[PDB]
Amino acid sequence: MKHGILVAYKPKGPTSHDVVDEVRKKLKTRKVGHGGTLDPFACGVLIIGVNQGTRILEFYKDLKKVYWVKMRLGLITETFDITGEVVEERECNVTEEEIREAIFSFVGEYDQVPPAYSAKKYKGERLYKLAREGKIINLPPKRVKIFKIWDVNIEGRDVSFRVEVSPGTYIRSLCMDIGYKLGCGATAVELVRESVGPHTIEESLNVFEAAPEEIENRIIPLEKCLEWLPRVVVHQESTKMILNGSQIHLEMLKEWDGFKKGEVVRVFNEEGRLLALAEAERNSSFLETLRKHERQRRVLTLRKVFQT
Ligand SMILES: [Mg+2]
Repeated sequence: MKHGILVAYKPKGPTSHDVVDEVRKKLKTRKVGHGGTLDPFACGVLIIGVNQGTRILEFYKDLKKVYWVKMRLGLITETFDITGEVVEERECNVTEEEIREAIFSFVGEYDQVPPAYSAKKYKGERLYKLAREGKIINLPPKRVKIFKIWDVNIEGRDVSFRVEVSPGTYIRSLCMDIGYKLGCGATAVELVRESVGPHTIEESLNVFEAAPEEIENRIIPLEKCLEWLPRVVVHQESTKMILNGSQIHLEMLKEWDGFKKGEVVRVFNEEGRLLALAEAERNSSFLETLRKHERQRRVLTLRKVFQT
């Protein structure tokens, strides 16, 4: 039984659940999951958890995401994307300097709301305006972070660029907001998630067109997951008691990696096996002080044990 993370590529068309169903179908395993959905009209990286590997999906959903988008100026649909019913089409005639100025104006954080806008009375603009101001109660705004925007390319009414954003941010919403800044609305016509954390689309695999062996042989084992995050290794001998309960104490450790208090670290054994994930009860620099003193207290508190 393999345990790990699978870097899948979702083609434009199918839903994220469809991808999980395909993987589930070919692997014939016991557990398959996903983290951080991708709209049907978009394509790109979709993290897939397999068996015990699903237990660490939350960490992947926290990673940053990088998208490459293409929006049409002067077009407004119901869903804010081409697959949406055209509800309005204004006229745009702004300069490339006005566009760029608007685009790069969103770098930072701004509280956005889900894509609404209807063609009905008291539901088009005005509603969008109020929601945005945090005045509508059924549409609470969310605080998002637009880390950086680059590779902007203005070709007529259509413009494209790349953005590194925090999870939970709607790319469709970002376009529309930019579209209103210019004063003529905008709609997403193309969307590709190029990366999630260090996992890239070039690295991804199309499970739909992949043979079972391919998919299986392509999972990243737990030992290789969560590459970032400090790693501490405990003497082999402590493998069993850790796999059961048992917190980790000073004398049980063999190799640090440097960590702060509340930080989370990966617990390996001498054989290279990932035993668990734990939270640091102490600093790290303070360990030398716990030693030098016959004091051997708890140093790491068990968070997730991988009883594989
Ligand atoms: Mg689901």
